[PDB]
Formats: sequence, structure tokens, C-alpha cells
Amino acid sequence: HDDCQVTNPSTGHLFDLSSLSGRAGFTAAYSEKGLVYMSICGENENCPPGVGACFGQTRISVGKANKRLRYVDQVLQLVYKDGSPCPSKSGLSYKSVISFVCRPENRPMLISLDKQTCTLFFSWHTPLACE
Ligand SMILES: [Br-]
Ligand SMILES: [Br-]
Ligand SMILES: [Br-]
Ligand SMILES: [Br-]
Repeated sequence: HDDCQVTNPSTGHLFDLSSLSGRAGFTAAYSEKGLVYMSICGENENCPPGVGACFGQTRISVGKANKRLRYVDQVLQLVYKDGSPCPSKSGLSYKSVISFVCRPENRPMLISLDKQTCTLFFSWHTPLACE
């Protein structure tokens, strides 16, 4: 239903990330000194309009925001696609994959940047991802 909510279809458990939404959003550490700004289920006020995540140093987009929350194998996931053109001979764009995993007891982390696909992979351990 693409409103920052999703159910586990096997159990009907309703997951909801609306409590993390807001333009102020969050940041994740990037490299030595940089960061990435990110808003959940909406654009981030530090990024260009419509952009849900962007590099701190440049405000260059690594994904357009959306509310299409998905459930797969106990993980909740947002995928912000259509980022800026990345350094790529074949014309790829940056995208951000944001994975919420259960923590029964709340900052995103960048765990990987796959240069092959220009995809930034983030993880966020949160009680919001538990059932
Ligand atoms: Br940066
Ligand atoms: Br949105
Ligand atoms: Br894309
Ligand atoms: Br992790």
C-alpha cells in the first residue's frame, strides 16, 4: 500500500516506520569524515527536492524518496532509486537500499557501497522491525 507501512504476509504483523519520518531526518557516517543525509518515507531537507538521501559534502543525490516499504525474510526495506549519475561507463545511477532489521531493545549505518551497481547499502537495527 506504499505508505511507510507493511505487513508480514505470513503472520499479518503490521510494521510501521512512520515514526522515523520527517524532513530533518538522520545521517549515516560515510568514509573518514563525510556523511549521508537521509529521511525515511520522504525527502530530506538537506538534500535537493524529492531526494531522500544525499552526500553531505555535495548534496548530490543517492536516491529519490518514496514510501514503498517492503518486507522480505524478516527485513523491512526501502529502495531510493534514480539518484545522480555515478562514475560509470554504462550510465548507471546511484540508489540507496535501506534495510531495517529487528533489534528487540536507532541510527542508520552505511555498510557497503557496491561500485558495480552504484548502490549504497544501509542497515538500521530497530525495535520497529521486530514482531
Ligand atoms: Br559526503
Ligand atoms: Br515520498
Ligand atoms: Br536507479
Ligand atoms: Br549491519
